[PDB]
Amino acid sequence: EMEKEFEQIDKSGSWAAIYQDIRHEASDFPCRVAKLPKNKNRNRYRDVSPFDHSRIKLHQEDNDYINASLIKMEEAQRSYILTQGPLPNTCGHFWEMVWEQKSRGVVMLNRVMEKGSLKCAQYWPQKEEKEMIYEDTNLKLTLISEDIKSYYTVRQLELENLTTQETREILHFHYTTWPDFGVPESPASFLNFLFKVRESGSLSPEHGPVVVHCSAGIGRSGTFCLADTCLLLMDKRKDPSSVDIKKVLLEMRKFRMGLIQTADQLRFSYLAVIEGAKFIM
Ligand SMILES: [Mg+2]
Repeated sequence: EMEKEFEQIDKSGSWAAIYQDIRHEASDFPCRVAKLPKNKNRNRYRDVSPFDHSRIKLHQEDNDYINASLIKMEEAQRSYILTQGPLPNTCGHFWEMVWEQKSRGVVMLNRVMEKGSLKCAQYWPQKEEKEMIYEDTNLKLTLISEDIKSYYTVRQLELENLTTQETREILHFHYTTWPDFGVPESPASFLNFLFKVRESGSLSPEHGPVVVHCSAGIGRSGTFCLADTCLLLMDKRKDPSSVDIKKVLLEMRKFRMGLIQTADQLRFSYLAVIEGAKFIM
């Protein structure tokens, strides 16, 4: 199965129809806090907000808002934090979240600049000797090492909480080759990226949830966790053909709006899972 559906939707050409049905059935929940006037500058897009019920709260109060959601997958025993690309004014808040939630990894699925426009602040240091200090949230960030490969980069970062003096090692997994328009033609490198993040331990229960983002934190970000979770379920269940990707997507959409932004992203999600399932045997 799944193959059968993918093949049928392809030859019938009904990806938009299938995808619009998902948007129709998707959950709606309030975003009261996001839409507060004081949080205008904390949101990259006006149509992408975290639900109040699943929003991640910062502890350093006065303002606890950040555009990020906890996607908690019960059956798969997997949690993710999906968030927007940090803004110039929210880089401190982002590393505060990473700290307070005890995350081990940050997964980044966008370039800083795409289509001639800045889609993300430069929130991590690029030279070892030029560390970053975030004074508002009181954190120091140092680049420890960098490993540039053809489809992705991995960085070891050191996050220091300056008020306690504790330090943590954070792994930055940066997927660099997602095309400016649409989706990749083969999911091979995206899957190799997924398995590389898995292999680090960054998705395991011992740590806080992985922090995942693209620009809006719903498109490519949603593709990443949808594929991961579907692939887990196929390992866990008796009869792995019971895994319905649309149902899993609707479950994730209970926790964050607009996950999977296009019908090509849906098609690609299917494609990744199918091929990813064939690798694990
Ligand atoms: Mg150097």
